[PDB]
Amino acid sequence: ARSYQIELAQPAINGKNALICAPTGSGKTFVSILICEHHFQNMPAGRKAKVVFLATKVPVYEQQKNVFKHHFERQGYSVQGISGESVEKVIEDSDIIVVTPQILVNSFEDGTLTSLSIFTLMIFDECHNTTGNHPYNVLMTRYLEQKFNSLPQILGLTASVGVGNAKNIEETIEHICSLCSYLDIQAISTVRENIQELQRFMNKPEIDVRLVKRRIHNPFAAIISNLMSETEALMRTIYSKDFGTQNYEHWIVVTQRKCRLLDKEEESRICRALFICTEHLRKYNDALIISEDARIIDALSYLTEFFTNVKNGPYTELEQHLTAKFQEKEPELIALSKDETNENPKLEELVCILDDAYRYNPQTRTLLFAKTRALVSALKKCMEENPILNYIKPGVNRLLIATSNLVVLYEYSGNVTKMIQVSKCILVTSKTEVVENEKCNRYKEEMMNKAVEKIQKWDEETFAKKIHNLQMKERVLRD
Repeated sequence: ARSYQIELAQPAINGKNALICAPTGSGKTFVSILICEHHFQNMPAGRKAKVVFLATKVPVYEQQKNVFKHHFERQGYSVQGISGESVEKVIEDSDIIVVTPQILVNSFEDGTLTSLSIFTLMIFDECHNTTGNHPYNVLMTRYLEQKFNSLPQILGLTASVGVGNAKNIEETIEHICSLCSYLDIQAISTVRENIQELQRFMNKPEIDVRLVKRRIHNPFAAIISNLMSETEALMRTIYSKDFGTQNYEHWIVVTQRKCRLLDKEEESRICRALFICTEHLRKYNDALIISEDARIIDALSYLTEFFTNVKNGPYTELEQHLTAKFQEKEPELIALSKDETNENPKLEELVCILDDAYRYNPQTRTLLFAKTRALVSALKKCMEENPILNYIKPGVNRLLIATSNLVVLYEYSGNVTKMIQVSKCILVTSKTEVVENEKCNRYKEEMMNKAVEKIQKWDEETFAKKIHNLQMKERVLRD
């Protein structure tokens, strides 16, 4: 048991309702089992302890059931794990119950159970969800009912308390205290006397955000985008708008399900027809994505290959047409391939990063994350045709191009800290939107920590009152 782990569990060990706030993968659950065994050890009276470990998601719930089983059954404790797949008995028999909250919620509104005195200690995983119509809030709302009128020790575990829609630290404080009021928290526990240790234990990788230039003119987009408009036009004729996006690929998968579905000779023919139209739109969509992030010779290549296969396949009247209508524009597109002037500067900086990355450490094993499968093959081609990366041979081998030693997120539109979990990281982007989100989150983190510090430095009674009063306020608006 690490020092920070033991620091974390102090207040809860000392009987207080505590909210443990510590990064994902610092072993908060272990800090919880630490608290449990000390719970059982120092339990007075003829009263017997009972512990609930609530878990938000059912995949997690099973890992925690097993982890609590594995640790405590060998020490002579009964540990059942109730799930969606009689709560009266299971609670009565067991010393430790790992549960989903909805089911505990059910058995309270169902009538089966109508007291939380049963439990001596309730552990809330991902406790920041205690808000609105999340089942923790209900459970706690009931907890709060039984508080004033006529209680288990509360422990809540979260990687982040968050900052709601706060404007400034002082508005953030109010959020955290509001949250704290919902869980009846008496203490906010974070690592202070062991920040050294905690940091070492999980090297949070520096996230380099490199905003890169995306070329000015992309008529290839326009040509193709119009071919897509026309194909959609056609499609609509047979069956009674921002292209080159994930959104569009979604719609295609959606629409393609509606068309499988659907005079069964009539039905059939509209299906084929629509399947063919969606398939072609998808390939267009793919190519648009390839062009945005790679060379235009890759996007045209991708399509040339496609239509060859269509030319070689069954080659329906509808397919003949659509190939025909593509070739009508092919010259114009073949023109933009050769340019040599109109090449992707997003790619340049990707390679430029890759060059200087392989200079400070030529023994690097780089893991490049493309935006789509079709990009991987296009990027794979590019590395094999580059004068700068003439030294390097990739893989799908000191470089690995994959899709969603060193991690390169080549245009990843989404939460980065998550993707890292699936120490050196670079997020390459052209969207300014993506770049400012990083600075927004880091800043929001900044506020949470300092907010927590400022709160942590209050007197214990001062704190209690803030919470007490806040709880009373809610109570008043729940008559």
